[PDB]
Amino acid sequence: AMEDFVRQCFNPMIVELAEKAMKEYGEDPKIETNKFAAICTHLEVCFMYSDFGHRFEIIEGRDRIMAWTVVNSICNTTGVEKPKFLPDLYDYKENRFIEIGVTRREVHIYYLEKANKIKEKTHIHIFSFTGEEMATKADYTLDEESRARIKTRLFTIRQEMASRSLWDSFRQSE
Ligand SMILES: O=C(O)/C(O)=C/C(=O)[C@]1(Cc2ccc(Cl)cc2)CCCN(S(=O)(=O)Cc2ccccc2)C1
Ligand SMILES: [Mn+2]
Ligand SMILES: [Mn+2]
Repeated sequence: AMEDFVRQCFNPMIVELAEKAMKEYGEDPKIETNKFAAICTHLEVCFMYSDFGHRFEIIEGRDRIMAWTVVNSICNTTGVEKPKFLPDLYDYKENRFIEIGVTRREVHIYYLEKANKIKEKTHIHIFSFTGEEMATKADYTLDEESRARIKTRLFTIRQEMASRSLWDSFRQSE
């Protein structure tokens, strides 16, 4: 059962935030179990990305109002243009917002989908469960070790799902 997998694979904080995000956005984690797993995974990557730095402000994982309050605050103190859509992080070193993508498909495919969706100051960084990444301008932002740890965690999630015969379902759900 994917729902039970998610509850054993991710730390309690992450699972809580994923459940809250789903309800805030209408969804039931008991039904949309692949989505529930994807949201946890994406949350964890965002937190790991941010912990590898206080270089980053984490925007993902906050309730909508707080997320926009933070984004507004950053825009007001940097003059960086306000994004049309909530991004995932702000990079205080490069002074740009970052959109983090996690895909079960090819990274170039998901990159295009994201870049098309969001539109040009927001830096995009895409990770696969295959150790692939693609980023705006091939600027991967983090050092090699930080990206390697993210890649390892994603691949580990995939294999833990594969252990329980849940990977194939999860992969086709995107
Ligand atoms: O696709 C991403 O890489 C990504 O960063 C997605 C997001 O930020 C989502 C996350 C989300 C998805 C589904 C659900 Cl049910 C809830 C939240 C989905 C896109 C829209 N937004 S959102 O624009 O940030 C609005 C939001 C904020 C907080 C909680 C719920 C909703 C939240
Ligand atoms: Mn997001
Ligand atoms: Mn994202």
